[PDB]
Amino acid sequence: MFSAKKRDKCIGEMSEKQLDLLVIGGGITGAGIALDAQVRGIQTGLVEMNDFASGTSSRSTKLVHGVGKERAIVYENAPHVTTPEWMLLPIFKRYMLNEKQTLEKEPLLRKENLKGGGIYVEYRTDDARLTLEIMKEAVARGAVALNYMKVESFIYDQGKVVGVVAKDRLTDTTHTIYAKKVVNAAGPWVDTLREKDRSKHGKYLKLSKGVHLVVDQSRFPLRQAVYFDTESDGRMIFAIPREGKTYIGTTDTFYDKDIASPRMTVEDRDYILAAANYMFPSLRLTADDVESSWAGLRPLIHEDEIFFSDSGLISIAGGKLTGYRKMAERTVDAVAQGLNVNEPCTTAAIRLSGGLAEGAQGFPRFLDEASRKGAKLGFDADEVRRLAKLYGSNVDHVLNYAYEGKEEAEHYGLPALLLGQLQYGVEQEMVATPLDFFVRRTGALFFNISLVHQWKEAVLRWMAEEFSWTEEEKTRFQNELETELKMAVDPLFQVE
Ligand SMILES: Cc1cc2nc3c(=O)[nH]c(=O)nc-3n(C[C@H](O)[C@H](O)[C@H](O)COP(=O)(O)OP(=O)(O)OC[C@H]3O[C@@H](n4cnc5c(N)ncnc54)[C@H](O)[C@@H]3O)c2cc1C
Repeated sequence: MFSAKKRDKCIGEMSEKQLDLLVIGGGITGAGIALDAQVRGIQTGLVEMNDFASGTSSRSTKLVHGVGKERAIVYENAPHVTTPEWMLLPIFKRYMLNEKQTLEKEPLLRKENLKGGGIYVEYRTDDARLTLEIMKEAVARGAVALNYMKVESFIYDQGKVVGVVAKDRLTDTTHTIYAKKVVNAAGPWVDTLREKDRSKHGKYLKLSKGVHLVVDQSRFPLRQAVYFDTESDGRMIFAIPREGKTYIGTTDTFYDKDIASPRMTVEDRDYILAAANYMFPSLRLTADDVESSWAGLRPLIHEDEIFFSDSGLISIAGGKLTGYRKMAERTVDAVAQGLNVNEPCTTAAIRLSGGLAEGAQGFPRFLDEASRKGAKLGFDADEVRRLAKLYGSNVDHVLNYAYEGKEEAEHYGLPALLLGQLQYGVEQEMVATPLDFFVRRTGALFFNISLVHQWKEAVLRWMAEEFSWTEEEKTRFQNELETELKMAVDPLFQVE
């Protein structure tokens, strides 16, 4: 089905049945359109150049901003992806807090001039898993999707776009896909597809880079997330606690290089650590405290719109995380308009992949339950609990593979529970790369980079076997992962 071992059966599956809609982009937006369109009867296909969420949808600060109602919808439909937590906004010269109280919330805050603060609740999500769960739900309802399929050229007929040309980045082959409507939800790449349609006119895009560093909690012991100012600068910064770590706020610099390879520079790092130390003088945050980091590209219109060409291509310059749903409904409104569909948007009711029927409230009982069910399979109750939180109701699936592969796992010298996450990833999360698993299905590259160092050998060895990789594939797929691991910590690591 949605496995990375059936790609050929999935390529010739959408290049056979004529598609009503084909969307370019596996971002939160592409997945968003894919799901909505699919749940209205518009048979949709989706093509993602690299990995689902591999673009900017995996490089945000991961905050679902509150819009208030929309933030709920998201939470209730997938409580394991988003979780509300407290945010602490210090004050210098909802709950209104004075100085002593503020210091009591975060006893690490700068004392000098602290007048107080306000603490409120904010929903923290998993941009990559969110993107994915929308994808999995879309596919589950009839949508066909493929990562590592790159649209390199458009197909026209009587002046109109009727299909794309996609190159399978994993096998290097090319294919043709036809669709009644073609949406371009390519994020910061939108204009490239607009050039391949020769319609990049008027309002074009200008890119802006932002970076996040990640230090270990022991070295930045935040009680709850804090939203603070900067010394000189003029901007604000987000220090967020997660999985025993604290990833610190964002930078803002112009960007016009390669849209697929932005990363942390020495300026970026020295800028985040600087401010962080300004706000928390107790810490002596140096370049050796950062154990990981990431860069992302944010597009801005020059001279949340939607573009229409003379060929009929629909581009989504918007690209919203917090507002992805209405954004999708709006986009599908246009598609449905064109293909003429008398079907209402009811996506705010659709639970996402792994979402509980009971919605948020029902999740505690859910973990207590899944924790006990996993234990009866001879697994650590706390371990499965954490996996339940990760995978949502889909834990059963990972608990099945994990169960079934106790022998395989031993032979491959890796914990059964980890082997379960892999088979699920390959067979039901369309994982075809080690990078897919370590950075997007688990987020380990960012939040537990030592874990990927520990298991990169054993994992590559297994995948090599699971996919019948050649020497070139095994070696390449190993350099790809090794490369990112290097860029994650070292800003001087030179490529090529
Ligand atoms: C520093 C920073 C901080 C941020 N903070 C927040 C925040 O606090 N809250 C918030 O809500 N959002 C935040 N965001 C970002 C916002 O969430 C995203 O911009 C928005 O969700 C992105 O929609 P994206 O889905 O357009 O589609 P994208 O994710 O940009 O689509 C990416 C995909 O398009 C694919 N693609 C490109 N070209 C082709 C092609 N020719 N063929 C096939 N596939 C192709 C790429 O391979 C890639 O996988 C932040 C961003 C940055 C950079």
